[PDB]
Amino acid sequence: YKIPDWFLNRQKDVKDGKYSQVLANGLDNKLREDLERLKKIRAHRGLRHFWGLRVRGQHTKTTGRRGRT
Amino acid sequence: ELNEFLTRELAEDGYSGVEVRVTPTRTEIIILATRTQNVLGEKGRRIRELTAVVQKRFGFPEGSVELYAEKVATRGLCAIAQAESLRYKLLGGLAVRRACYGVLRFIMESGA
Amino acid sequence: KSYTTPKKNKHKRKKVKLAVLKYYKVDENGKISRLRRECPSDECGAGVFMASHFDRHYCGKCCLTYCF
Amino acid sequence: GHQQLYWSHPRKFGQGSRSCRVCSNRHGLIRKYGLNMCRQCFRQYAKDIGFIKLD
Amino acid sequence: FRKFTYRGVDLDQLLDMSYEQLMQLYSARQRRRLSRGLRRKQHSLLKRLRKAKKEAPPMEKPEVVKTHLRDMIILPEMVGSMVGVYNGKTFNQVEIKPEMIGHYLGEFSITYKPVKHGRP
Amino acid sequence: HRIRITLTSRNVKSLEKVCADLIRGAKEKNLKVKGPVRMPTKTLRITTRKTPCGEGSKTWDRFQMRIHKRLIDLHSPSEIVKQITSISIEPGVEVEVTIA
Amino acid sequence: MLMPKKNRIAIYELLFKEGVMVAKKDVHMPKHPELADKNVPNLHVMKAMQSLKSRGYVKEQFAWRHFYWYLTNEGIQYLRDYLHLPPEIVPATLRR
RNA sequence: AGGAGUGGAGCCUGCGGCUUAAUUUGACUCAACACGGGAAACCUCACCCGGCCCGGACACGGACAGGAUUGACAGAUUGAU
RNA sequence: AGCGUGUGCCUACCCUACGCCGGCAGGCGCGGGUAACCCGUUGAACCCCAUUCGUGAUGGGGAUCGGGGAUUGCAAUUAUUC
Ligand SMILES: [Zn+2]
Repeated sequence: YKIPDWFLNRQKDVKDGKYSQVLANGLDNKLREDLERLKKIRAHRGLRHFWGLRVRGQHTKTTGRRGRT
Repeated sequence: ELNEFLTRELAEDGYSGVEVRVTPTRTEIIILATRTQNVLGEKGRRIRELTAVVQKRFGFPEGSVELYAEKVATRGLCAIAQAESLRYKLLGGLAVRRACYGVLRFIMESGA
Repeated sequence: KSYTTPKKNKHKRKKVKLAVLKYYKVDENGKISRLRRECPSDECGAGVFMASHFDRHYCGKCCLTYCF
Repeated sequence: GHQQLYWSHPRKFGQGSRSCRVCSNRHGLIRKYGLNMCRQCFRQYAKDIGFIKLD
Repeated sequence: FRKFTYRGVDLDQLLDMSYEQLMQLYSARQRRRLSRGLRRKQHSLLKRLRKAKKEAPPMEKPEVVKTHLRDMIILPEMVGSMVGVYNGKTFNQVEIKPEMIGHYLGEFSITYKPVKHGRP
Repeated sequence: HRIRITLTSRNVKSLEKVCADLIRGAKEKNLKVKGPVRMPTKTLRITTRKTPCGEGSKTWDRFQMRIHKRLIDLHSPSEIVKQITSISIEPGVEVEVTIA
Repeated sequence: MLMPKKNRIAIYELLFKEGVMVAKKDVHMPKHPELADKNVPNLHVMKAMQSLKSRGYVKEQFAWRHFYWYLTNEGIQYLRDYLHLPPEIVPATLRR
């Protein structure tokens, strides 16, 4: 129905390359398979999501106090 | 740069200050020092050496400049020259106090 | 001094004696016979030779390798 | 080659392209109006260049 | 067991296409690296490592070629190999999966060890 | 005849004295002369610290230069401009002569 | 330091023609400013003049980034024997 | 007497502590803690894992133009032709 | 509105008017300024006027984070930035 492709939230998916606007259960499923993909690929980002630390490269000594007990 | 270079060079001559002028094809610099027989070197050698140094280090057309030399009056009314004279008296090795009252007497008889 | 890590020595070039014997062959006739291929590059002269390897030759400071 | 490896880092940009013209230390430079000087040497020769204190 | 792909196409499908459309399939950051002039200034090391990865054994595990570089553009031409890149002290041996592409080999080797804590 | 003469210096007193010399020569030669147009001056504000190390109270300086410019437009041929430029030369003020 | 013959002797008649010369103190200087007709760096010039200093022919003074090298009369004699000249040619330093 | 506040919330920066092949160092109440003009991806770098160049001048004594050494190519090689 | 700033010894990083492409940051040409001359009458924000919202962790607050697209640079992964 003629919505521009750049406005959509998810573009160039790794499984098909098809542009698709995704919803609640779709975002939850896509986030958990992305987390599992990073865990299986064993990257630095995957280790950061597993450890619960900072992902985008920010400090932790001063801020982010409420990580755990 | 010119003032620091002449301060470093003529420390053993008694150098006070440089008088730079700007003129079409007569850009002249005057070095005011207490000694005239020692700034020129030997038959005008060191003045031409300094002229060549500034000539092809500062960046200038060759042959259009000349380095003058003159003596400053009232030697006891210049702070740089008297400090250099006390450095003369201290470099050979003397008591500091006799040199201090000596240069103070020189300042007082100069008219300060 | 003697450190923990070993050190390879520098390229100490071994001195070879009577090298001028091993440049030209001398017979009863006065005509010489060169034993090495000549470098035709203009950077070096016509008196220089090439290196003696087992597969192909090698020029001097020109560092040009010519095949067959 | 050591001669061709001696220039392997390009010094086009960054801090190392400029240096102090007096003390030759690449800390606290003044790139204002082509001084290319550190602050302490600029203080030592501020009135010699002509910078005075009025404000 | 399931079919692996990158943007809907296969590994051999990536193999038989050139860089001019490989960048069209890649993302925005990877395009500006590959489209910036000629790979000769500092990427002569990249070209020679790509030659060395094109050197191949007979039928076994391929050789490990440990490197001192971390900005490797992970291409489909080197999928299925063994490499350990330098992270300052040692070489972390990693096996190249088909999902390595779109990343860097320096991203797959951590520098700092996991930090533990005790009594202050 | 459309020659623009620009006078610029740092000390305003010597520049005012040489501008007085220019207008005195112009009135002596009995010809029309434009008055000295006074642009706003440009300031040289550099603010540096006082501590060479990182110890003590954070105090600063205020270094400043004033450059004053006053140009005279003269409706005379080039040789009079060259003669007046050749006379009365001091290192405090420079003379900028360039025909358009 | 292994110097080629031509560059060192070219430094020698540049020192002999005018008895004083300057050079900026920097290792990373691929080309001399004044002598740019042939590819000569600056570090060989500084090392050759330091050797001349240590064997006692020239003087040194350093202000910001530039070395100042001052010949002596016995240095002029050493240049006259090293360039192999008759003892009649005098450089312009001693000339008016 | 009052105004804005800080200290409580999230974020940036600095210090101590923990940790690290290394997380370089100085400054610890006014009178140190967005300070060293210090907003560091590489140079910065002074910290670490690693490898080459000498930038050991000048004198004394061993070796001399018949050579005292630098400059390199199919291939093992770090890291690099 | 007002302080200012704007093409470098080594040196290569200057300020932007004007017309196209694109939602966007940005992309090529036509130019001006070694400067009260050109950006520039620096059409700045706050503020003023008119709808929507209605005391609700709410169009408050925008931390955390996924994908995509551009510039700088030899190199951005431990997101440089937008
Ligand atoms: Zn040859």
